[PDB]
Amino acid sequence: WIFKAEEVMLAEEDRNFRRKEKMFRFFIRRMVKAQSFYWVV
Amino acid sequence: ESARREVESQAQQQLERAKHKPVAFAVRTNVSYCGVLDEECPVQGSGVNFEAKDFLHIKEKYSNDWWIGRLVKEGGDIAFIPSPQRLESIRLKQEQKARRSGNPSSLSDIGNRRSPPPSLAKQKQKQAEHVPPYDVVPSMRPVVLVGPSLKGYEVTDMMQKALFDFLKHRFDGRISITRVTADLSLAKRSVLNNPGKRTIIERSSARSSIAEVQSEIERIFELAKSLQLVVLDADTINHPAQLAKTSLAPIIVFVKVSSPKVLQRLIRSRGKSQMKHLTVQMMAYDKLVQCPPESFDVILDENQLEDACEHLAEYLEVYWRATH
Amino acid sequence: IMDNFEYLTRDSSILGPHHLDEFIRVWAEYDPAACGRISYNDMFEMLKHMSPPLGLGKKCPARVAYKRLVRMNMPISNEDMTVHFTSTLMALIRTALEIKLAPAGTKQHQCDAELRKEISVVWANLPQKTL
Amino acid sequence: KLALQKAKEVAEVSPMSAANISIAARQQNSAKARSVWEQRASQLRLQNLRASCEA
Repeated sequence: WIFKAEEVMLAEEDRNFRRKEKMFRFFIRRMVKAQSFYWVV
Repeated sequence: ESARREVESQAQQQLERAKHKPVAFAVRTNVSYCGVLDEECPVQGSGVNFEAKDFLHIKEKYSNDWWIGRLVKEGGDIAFIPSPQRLESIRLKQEQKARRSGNPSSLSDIGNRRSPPPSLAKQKQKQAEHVPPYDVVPSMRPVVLVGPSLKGYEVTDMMQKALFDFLKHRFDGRISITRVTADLSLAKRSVLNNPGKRTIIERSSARSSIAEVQSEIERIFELAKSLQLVVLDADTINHPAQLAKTSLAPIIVFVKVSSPKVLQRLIRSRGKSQMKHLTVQMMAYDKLVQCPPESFDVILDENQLEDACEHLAEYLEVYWRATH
Repeated sequence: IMDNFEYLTRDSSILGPHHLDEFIRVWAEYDPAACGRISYNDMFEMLKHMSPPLGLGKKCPARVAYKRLVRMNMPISNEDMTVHFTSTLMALIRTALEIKLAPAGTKQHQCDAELRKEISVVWANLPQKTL
Repeated sequence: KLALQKAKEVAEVSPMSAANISIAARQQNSAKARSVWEQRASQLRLQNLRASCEA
């Protein structure tokens, strides 16, 4: 719940440095929790 | 009699023609009464069978004794609602069937103290409070989130933000969400005729921000008049008891956490900044949990964000289908 | 193993399956044959002849035993010299665990009917023992 | 319990979720295996709690 809320907050803040790497980190943190990554590994 | 049948037919045709007119406003009752059993209804057998604290939508006008309206129930038809003065009359009829209403008791004392009913035996007295049977509540009940901690701290802000985003996305094009920066807990109706009518009085309330609160009250009223769903993001709500005696009567939504350990673990997961306020966060959490379930309107106790999302979505879908 | 699991998990404090053999061994010293019914005096000593753990641990639990023989309907309605092995060991095995007729003491017929419907087909040999 | 609240929250419309749990409650109560180890464990728990209560 908290992470979904945080990514929504970040998206609405950026849509209108730290921001770029934070967006990349969130995208990475979501590409490792999908069934595709599970089956590939 | 031909006149009564003629007025019956006229009222029925008027209802049939006005079934498809824009809704004017809405009210809420606080008394137990049925609109079908009365003989003064212009249409017999098609009254409203309501109870205490029910919501009515009024579209057109009938007279000083009755109005036309529908219920917020799903599939509710058009009936007639007794007027404020008519409800006062029927309430006086409620307290007249008894043996006595005034000061002279009937405890085996008849024929000596007639004691004609004075002003104390009528509705003229008892004006110290004078709670009105009818109140003009907003047409659409505002949706407000409370819990699981103080608004303005990370856990609560995100826990509410996620639900706000879900509501905006699922109901896109049919819902309006605005943040209410101003205070809201002082939504009073019977303080005075006009506390602080002008800002140049330089009085205690003229220089205050109460007028902002009232202005936000009419803003919420007119936005609920629009018939579209409204969700409030005011950061001054931490218990429904602070907004239960007002006129808005918003839909209280509770996003509770199963146990205190989970909440404080969650708080620890944020950092030291929330560790500083963890004490007050726990205090408000336990105080809000001690609030009983009947105080709230809906509950969100599921630990999964999705399940709570579809729960709230189903409740609001039921509300939308009920008021159309 | 599972077929004897209830025996392998005894924790003997309310042991009932194994003490019936001991009771039979003790009772066989008095009764010469079936004889239908036996006298009254033997059972008072019999309550002590058997293993004390079931019926009276010490002198104090004997009071509970004194409560079992009295305070409720007893076969005394028939001949004075009547067996109580149909009413003593039944009473002990009925009150030792799942005891509900003690707090009320009035709804005996319902419990008797439940017991009978649980033993509905025994060829009606117990009716005499239930009394 | 959720299905009880999903019907307790709605009084303005005849709730169909009340029957939803009734028809969906007996689908998961069919797999009551409860092997003899589990039954003996339950009986032992009852005996131990009763002994603690009597003290």
